[PDB]
Amino acid sequence: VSMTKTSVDCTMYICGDSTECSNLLLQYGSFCTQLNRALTGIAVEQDK
Amino acid sequence: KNKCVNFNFNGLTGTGVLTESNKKFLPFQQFGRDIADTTDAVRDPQTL
Repeated sequence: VSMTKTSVDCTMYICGDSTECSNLLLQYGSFCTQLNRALTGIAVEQDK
Repeated sequence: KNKCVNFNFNGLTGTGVLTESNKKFLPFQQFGRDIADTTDAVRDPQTL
C-alpha cells in the first residue's frame, strides 16, 4: 500500500556544516528547490 | 556533554553532540567511522 516516508535534503547532505559550500550551491539556481518540492509531494502521495 | 556543540578532534570540524556510549574503545583505535561515511566516535588523546 505505502512506502517509507524519507525526505532527502540537498542542503545538509551536500554541504555538511560549511559556510562557503552554500555560496556555490546557490549558483546552480533552483535545483535544491525543485528537489525538496518534489520529495515533499511523495510524502503526500504515500499518505493519499 | 549532552549539548549541540562544535567539536574539533584531530582537525575534523562539524556540528554534533558529544555523548557517552557503551562501545569498548580499543587502545589503538583513534576514531571510528559509521556506515554513513562519517566519524561515529573519537578518542580524547589527553585522557582515555
